[PDB]
Amino acid sequence: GARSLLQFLRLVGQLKRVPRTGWVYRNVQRPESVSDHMYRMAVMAMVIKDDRLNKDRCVRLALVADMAECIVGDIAPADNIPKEEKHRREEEAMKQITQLLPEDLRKELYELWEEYETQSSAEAKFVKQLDQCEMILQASEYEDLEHKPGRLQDFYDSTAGKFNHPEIVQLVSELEAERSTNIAAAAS
Amino acid sequence: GARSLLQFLRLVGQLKRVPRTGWVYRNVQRPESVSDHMYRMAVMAMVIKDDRLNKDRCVRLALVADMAECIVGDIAPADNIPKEEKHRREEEAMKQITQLLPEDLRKELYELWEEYETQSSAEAKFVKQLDQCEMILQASEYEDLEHKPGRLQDFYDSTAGKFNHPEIVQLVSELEAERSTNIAAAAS
Ligand SMILES: [Mg+2]
Ligand SMILES: [Mg+2]
Ligand SMILES: [Mg+2]
Ligand SMILES: [Mg+2]
Ligand SMILES: [Mg+2]
Ligand SMILES: [Mg+2]
Ligand SMILES: [Mg+2]
Ligand SMILES: [Mg+2]
Ligand SMILES: [Mg+2]
Ligand SMILES: [Mg+2]
Repeated sequence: GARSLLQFLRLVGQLKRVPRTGWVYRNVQRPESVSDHMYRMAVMAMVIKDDRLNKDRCVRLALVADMAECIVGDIAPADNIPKEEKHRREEEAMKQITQLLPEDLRKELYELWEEYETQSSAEAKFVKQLDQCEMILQASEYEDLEHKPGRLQDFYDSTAGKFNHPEIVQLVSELEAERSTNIAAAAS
Repeated sequence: GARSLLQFLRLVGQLKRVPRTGWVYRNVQRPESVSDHMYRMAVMAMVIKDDRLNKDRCVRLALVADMAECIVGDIAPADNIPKEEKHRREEEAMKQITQLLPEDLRKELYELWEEYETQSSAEAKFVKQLDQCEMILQASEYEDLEHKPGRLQDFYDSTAGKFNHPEIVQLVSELEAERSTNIAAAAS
């Protein structure tokens, strides 16, 4: 609403200054931001084929997935925040965020978030897998940068059984194969 | 193409580690990444109304706009790279990047880039304004964080006359008004 839109964009801009917590807790130097994370998710929504999904909706879901974190921060499992409490803080943040927009936009964005957070669609479940896959890609990238192959194994373990999209699964298996030989190599 | 898609995503992931040069050259501490920049552009494509534009195309344009920088880096005017040379390096990078994708995706992304870089559509000119507006928003955000109002005036000056979209113009004028009084305030 001019002033309001500006305020909205300043809130979203805070995502640039939310470091992704899972890396912080592992002492990764200069960790990616939450917006870095969503950026690569959105691109993945563009380039990972699934001709059953509204891709346009997938992209938007990716750009809204973690948007609430501009206010709540990036909660990691090590924060031990109960599921219900995380949901509450997130809902409260999206309502602040989206009500700076006019009704049509407020509605569209709030429901975008609602769909991803509820995982109430095929698109949403796809984008969820993008999130997880982007995360383990990023873990291998930090292992490489650190020259400590295998150091971030806990991220890979955390995603056991969470991948069911055919295209994402072979991407993940390619990654893991490459990484496993990088690990066996460095052991000699 | 499994291995290729992975390679594509690793290239795009490099955008996380390209600091935006205009801030580096002004000694901004912990400057945003190029993907941070595109992230907020894409959101702006979603929330700044223009019911003459394919918004879906605008979002994608925003996500591809600076993608070539994962290879060429983020060139600033202070680098003094001739227009033609910048174009060449960019084209060469997109061709590397997009040919890791299958034909339909290679084509779609290459032409997305081609459209923004050529500014050959209304959508492209809109997204260009998003880029510039996002940039000056970010300059005010760094001025605030630094408690040095006005320090990044050169960014504002650099955008004189570049805004013609009605919604973006009042956003920009709101910003500048707010900033100008922040500046007059601090002077007392
Ligand atoms: Mg998250
Ligand atoms: Mg999170
Ligand atoms: Mg997050
Ligand atoms: Mg979280
Ligand atoms: Mg998370
Ligand atoms: Mg640029
Ligand atoms: Mg640039
Ligand atoms: Mg750039
Ligand atoms: Mg540039
Ligand atoms: Mg630039």
